[PDB]
Amino acid sequence: GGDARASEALTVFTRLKEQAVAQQDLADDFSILRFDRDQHQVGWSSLVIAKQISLNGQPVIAVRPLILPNNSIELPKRKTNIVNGMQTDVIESDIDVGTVFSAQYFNRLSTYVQNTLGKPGAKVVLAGPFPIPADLVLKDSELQLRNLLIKSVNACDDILALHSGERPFTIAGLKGQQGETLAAKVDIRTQPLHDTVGNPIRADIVVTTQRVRRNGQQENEFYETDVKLNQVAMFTNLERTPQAQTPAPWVASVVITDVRNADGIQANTPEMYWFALSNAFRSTHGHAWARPFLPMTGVAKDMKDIGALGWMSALRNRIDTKAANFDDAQFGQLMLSQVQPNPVFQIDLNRMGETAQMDSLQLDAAGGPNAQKAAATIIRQINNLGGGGFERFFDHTTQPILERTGQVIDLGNWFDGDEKRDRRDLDNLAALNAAEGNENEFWGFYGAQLNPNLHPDLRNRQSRNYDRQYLGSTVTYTGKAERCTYNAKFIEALDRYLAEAGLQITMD
Amino acid sequence: QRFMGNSVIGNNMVSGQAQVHS
Amino acid sequence: QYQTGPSSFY
Amino acid sequence: GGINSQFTRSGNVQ
Amino acid sequence: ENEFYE
Repeated sequence: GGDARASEALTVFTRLKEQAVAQQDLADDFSILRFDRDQHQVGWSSLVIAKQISLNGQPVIAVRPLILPNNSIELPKRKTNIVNGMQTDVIESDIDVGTVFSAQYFNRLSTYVQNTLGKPGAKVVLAGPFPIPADLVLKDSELQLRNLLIKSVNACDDILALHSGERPFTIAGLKGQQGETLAAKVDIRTQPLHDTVGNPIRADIVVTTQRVRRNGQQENEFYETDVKLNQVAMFTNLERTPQAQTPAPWVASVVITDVRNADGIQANTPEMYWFALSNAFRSTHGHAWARPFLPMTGVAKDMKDIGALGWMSALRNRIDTKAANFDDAQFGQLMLSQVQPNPVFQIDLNRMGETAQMDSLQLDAAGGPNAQKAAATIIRQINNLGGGGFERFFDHTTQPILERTGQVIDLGNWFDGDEKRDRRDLDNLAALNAAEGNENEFWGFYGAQLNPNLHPDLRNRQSRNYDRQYLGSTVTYTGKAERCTYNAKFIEALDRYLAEAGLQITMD
Repeated sequence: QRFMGNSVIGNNMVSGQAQVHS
Repeated sequence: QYQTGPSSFY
Repeated sequence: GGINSQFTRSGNVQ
Repeated sequence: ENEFYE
């Protein structure tokens, strides 16, 4: 009766911290502690990185817990009952990392930290949990652990500085007064992006913001000084409106997966999040959201084929791409005749990701007991970013900011033949391609996602069965995420407010 | 009861076009 | 439902 | 560039 | 109390 994935991790982290301090990379001002599950009676053991300062004589402690799930032990499952006619049955669900980190868990962690550090009445502030995925060998993953430790220290410094109170980041200071301009570059990708711990993330459209400083006969050709600010990963999905059979049958919804800053920038502040998120709306400058749909020349993975859209069209068969006659001449005609011109913007909020502190805030703003406070905080932050007077473009009193669609998305990875990929590659188009002519199977798959009648546990069961049926037997789930839809007017108001606030971005 | 589609996705759609200096 | 978690803002 | 010097969070990266 | 622990 013992746990062996905590002591080894603690030893590795202590050695890494010693090495980093030796190389003059960090400062010996933080502590690393172990949260054993055996002597605290908690679901999962965790590692906490605590850094403390003093504010007006009151000690303040910032903590960044790291959950350590283990595959050698099984947590008890959750039972639910549903009724069908005269018979009742029991469904056995599964428990994720997110449900483990509850209020009681954080309370016990804070009490333990306060007792350990010698300060019983010290204030404790969270900095954002980040679980360490299982099936990861700690012996040969030193680089990821080092980067994660550095990022955790940076996050603790960020939250401490935010609590202390510093100058907000504003776009008025981005002028540079040196005759430079900001340019935004769009990009279409096919290989998934990677997290700080190697977790793949699906990313088809990437929007970045750079600084263009070409003044004159500039020297240092082919050399750039970290001219990059933001990066947003987006991918498009198709949704079908319930109309019986001039409006196009399908409507395109764009999902935002990851928002992050440049690698060089070591600071993360709330006003940077909105500035980075404002780049999402710029993807509609030249219908760039439709670029991944066009066929590529030479290869055909047959997973993202757009010809499947003809399965439910007036003609039963599928439209055949990869043909000599087919080109961009009638690809536009197809998109005009079967896709709505305007897209929809959605975000996949995750309470355990790197940007947990904003995903939780947006989830609270979407709906709950803390609905007014979150909206007021968001409005205050947006006012702080770029001067003020946001009331002229938006009115949070009588206008929702974020809306919850009641959809839960699993987070996992499946090992393709070549390399590990992301579980979110399976979408409506992928399912339509998988089920060639069987309309009933596609309708069942679509209902397994957003059926309001079905219990969420049953929908999750059907979604887990479909993934095994289509993708393969190598699927490995890692977490949970929730999908939300932004207000249509909010995005436009934010974009117009930033544009009027002296921000000028040029591109193709 | 059988699913038929999303009757609420069509309410939120961007009407304007991205504003860039170009 | 609408389960919530700790928030540093409030 | 100047952003890092304006905030100066402890812990060098890259 | 002590949920998720046996």
